[PDB]
Amino acid sequence: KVCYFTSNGITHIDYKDVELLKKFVSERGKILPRRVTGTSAKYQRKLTVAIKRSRQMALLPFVA
Amino acid sequence: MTDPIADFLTRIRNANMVKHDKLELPASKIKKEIAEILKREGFIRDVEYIEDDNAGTIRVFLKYGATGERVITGLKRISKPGLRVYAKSTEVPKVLNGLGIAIVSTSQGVLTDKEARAKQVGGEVLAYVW
Amino acid sequence: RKYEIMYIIRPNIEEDEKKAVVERFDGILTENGAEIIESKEWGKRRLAYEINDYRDGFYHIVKLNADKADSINEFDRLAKISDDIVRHMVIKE
Amino acid sequence: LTQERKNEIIAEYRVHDTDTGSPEVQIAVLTAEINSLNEHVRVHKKDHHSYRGLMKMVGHRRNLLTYLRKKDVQRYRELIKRLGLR
Amino acid sequence: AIKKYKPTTNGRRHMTSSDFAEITTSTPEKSLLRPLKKKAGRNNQGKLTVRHHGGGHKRQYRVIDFKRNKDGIPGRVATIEYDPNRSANIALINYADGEKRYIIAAKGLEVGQTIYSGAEADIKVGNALELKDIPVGTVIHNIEMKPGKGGQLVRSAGTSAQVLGKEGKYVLIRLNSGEVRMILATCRATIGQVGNEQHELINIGKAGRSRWMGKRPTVRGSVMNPNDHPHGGGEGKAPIGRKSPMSPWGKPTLGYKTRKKNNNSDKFIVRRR
RNA sequence: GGAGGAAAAAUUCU
RNA sequence: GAAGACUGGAGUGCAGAAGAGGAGAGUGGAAUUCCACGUGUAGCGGUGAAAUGCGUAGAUAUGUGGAGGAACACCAGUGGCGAAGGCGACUCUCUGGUCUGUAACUGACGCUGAGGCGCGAAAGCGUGGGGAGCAAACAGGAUUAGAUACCCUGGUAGUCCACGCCGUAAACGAUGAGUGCUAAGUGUUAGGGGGUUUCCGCCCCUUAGUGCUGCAGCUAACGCAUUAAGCACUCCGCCUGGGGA
Ligand SMILES: [Mg+2]
Ligand SMILES: [Mg+2]
Ligand SMILES: [Mg+2]
Ligand SMILES: [Mg+2]
Ligand SMILES: [Mg+2]
Ligand SMILES: [Mg+2]
Ligand SMILES: [Mg+2]
Ligand SMILES: [Mg+2]
Ligand SMILES: [Mg+2]
Ligand SMILES: [Mg+2]
Ligand SMILES: [Mg+2]
Ligand SMILES: [Mg+2]
Ligand SMILES: [Mg+2]
Ligand SMILES: [Mg+2]
Ligand SMILES: [Mg+2]
Ligand SMILES: [Mg+2]
Ligand SMILES: [Mg+2]
Ligand SMILES: [Mg+2]
Ligand SMILES: [Mg+2]
Ligand SMILES: [Mg+2]
Ligand SMILES: [Mg+2]
Repeated sequence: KVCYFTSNGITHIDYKDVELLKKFVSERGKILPRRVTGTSAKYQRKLTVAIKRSRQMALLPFVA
Repeated sequence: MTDPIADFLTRIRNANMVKHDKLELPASKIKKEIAEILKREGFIRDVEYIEDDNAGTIRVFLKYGATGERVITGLKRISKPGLRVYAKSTEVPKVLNGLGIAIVSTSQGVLTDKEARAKQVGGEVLAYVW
Repeated sequence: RKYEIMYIIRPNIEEDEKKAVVERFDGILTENGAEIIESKEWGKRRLAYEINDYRDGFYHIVKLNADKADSINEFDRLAKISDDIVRHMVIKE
Repeated sequence: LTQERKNEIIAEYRVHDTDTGSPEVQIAVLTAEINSLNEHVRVHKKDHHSYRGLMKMVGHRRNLLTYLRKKDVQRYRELIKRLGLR
Repeated sequence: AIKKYKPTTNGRRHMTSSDFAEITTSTPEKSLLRPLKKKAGRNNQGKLTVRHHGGGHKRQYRVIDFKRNKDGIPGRVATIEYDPNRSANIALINYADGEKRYIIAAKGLEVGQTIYSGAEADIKVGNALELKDIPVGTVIHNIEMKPGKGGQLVRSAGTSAQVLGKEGKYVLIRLNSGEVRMILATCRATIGQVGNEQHELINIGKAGRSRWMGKRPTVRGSVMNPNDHPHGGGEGKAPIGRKSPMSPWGKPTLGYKTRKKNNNSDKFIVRRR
């Protein structure tokens, strides 16, 4: 039920922080849904933008 | 917007249907005249003029009879911006066969049907109320 | 406007050619109008998925403060011609 | 249109030391913006939403000019001669 | 663009032509002109060997630089002008030495630019480099086949090729016809597409406008005599009363492949058109 | 109860 | 009607916010098809059952490499933006609109709008490219009494790109635009203020959107009900028994 980003107060989700993004991606490199993690919608879409930019530059796995 | 007197009548009509006791709206000269007339014929109970530094407001208390009977049973607008209505001294109508009243603005100010027919003057009819 | 350009150099490039490419690009990025404020170097990292024939790469980061939007353009095309750079990205911070 | 550029437009056609709502400054800013969008539309032919924005501001400026004319004539003549309209 | 004519006359009804809005000057460089005389398809022996040629406007030849050997010297585009001997336009270049040379005008070339050639040249439209150092995927033109000979393969108006890969001593190229071919890596090429790409849309409109270009009428073989053409003869109109349509010299003309079957250059062609 | 997504089966006639 | 005066309407200023709003250029991965090469042998594909079809000239399958085109899995949500049609990969450049906060500024500068101008899914037309999948027309194999169909195997225009036409739809919320008044309960999107609280969090108040249940009221009924189909005013468009049409 708790978000994560709002609770800790962090506002900007950089696309270089791999460890933060690794928590919100599944075993086979899939973005987890919002109903499972509990992230707020605004930070959810910001996190997806960051994840896609990180993944596009050979830094997160597209598959597996 | 377009017609403030129609808004006045609609406000009283809605508050009367809801059985509201108090009503407030922005004030003007003609609004105060209509409220004073309605108070004279006893349709409403009391009216106050509250001073605010935009235009001023008027607050009317709706009056209900014993056992929750509505004193005011209807308001209709006659003169409209799209169609003005003017009545002569011998053409002024009797509202509800004398049971109700009409408001007419003649050269001597705003009056009711009885006053207009007593002085044999005519003007424009604003509304019927009964 | 503030930018941030982070790119990848091939893993087999020796130190001399790597640094030569580094100053070459840092020069061709500032000759068209730019005030470079930081050029760090992440270094050797693995790749989540492979590229043309490589599994590792040297990640390099540079931060810009140009207000003309043309220098970056030049970098783009040069980055698309040089075979030492395998991938690049420009992000407007 | 960057904010500072609009600031010089405001400062040039201001009526008194702190005037921002007079029709003069509004018409001047609108003229600058519509010139910029005319350039952009001349560049991009098939950007229709920006063209709707152009038409909206042109209509707004026309109503503003009509109001200024019906309020005062000398000020209207001065504006049309200074900014080169019609 | 393409100019269009009003139907003032029956011969002007369907004509279209260019507007020459890209042509800067109308006088050629006097020191690079040579005379041309019409051959009218006539042989070494005065015989007519190629039909439907002869009798147009007279022209003069422009010496055009196809080799592009002048390395390291910058050259400015001075003019873009008309050449009657080819479909594309040409450009006059003033090199820093003070000497002038003609090149084919590529698409996106305008007056005032600077054009280089050699190993140190950048990959810009108008420059010339060897194929060994041109990045894969670029669009090129004026490809040459033998090193030092001069540009020969892509030269018409609006045409362009593309680099597909490298095979060590050779480089793969996809020519304008869709044929993948191996070219020696030491040969040269010029970056960009040739620039008169509207040339395809011209409508001649008149019988006599073809004659200004040197094109005499062509007669169908079905309206000849049996001793003139295999299609000749017959009472009234006649169909092609043969197994296949045939050229005026025999040798079937529809679908018959005429490339030599034991040609040496067949090993350098990766896939046919 | 209402909204969204979504599988597997399938002969003809009266 | 004229001359003055004032901010509630309207607009600008100052500070923040969100978004698949639009145009241009470049790039990315998964998958399908085709081509070349290793391993390997008799079937593969398909249906309610079959057959046409591909395959010993060696398939289907599996591994490696190359070519090209179209669409963007997870995020994804009666979520968001736009006047409508509509808009889902990533980066940059050029641009339109909206919301909240303040009360600095002008002072009715507003609403609607016949005729005009412009935008407008898909299908279709003209010129030039591109063509991997799908697929009108078409052919074959089946079903059937017949099968100009549904089902199977292939397949051209078209679907894609640029410029120019066309101007239609169940173009629908089957509900024209503007303004104000009229019980509540409960989700969600973008903001603002206060109280609890070291923060987090929880609670209350308010603006603008988007869902559901429901009072008065309205309706022939179904039902609508602060996002009215309730109560009122301004302006436009349209209707007058079915077919012919
Ligand atoms: Mg001929
Ligand atoms: Mg002929
Ligand atoms: Mg004959
Ligand atoms: Mg013969
Ligand atoms: Mg014959
Ligand atoms: Mg005959
Ligand atoms: Mg022959
Ligand atoms: Mg359902
Ligand atoms: Mg306001
Ligand atoms: Mg295989
Ligand atoms: Mg004042
Ligand atoms: Mg109309
Ligand atoms: Mg279409
Ligand atoms: Mg077409
Ligand atoms: Mg089919
Ligand atoms: Mg219609
Ligand atoms: Mg309709
Ligand atoms: Mg309405
Ligand atoms: Mg709401
Ligand atoms: Mg309901
Ligand atoms: Mg109804």
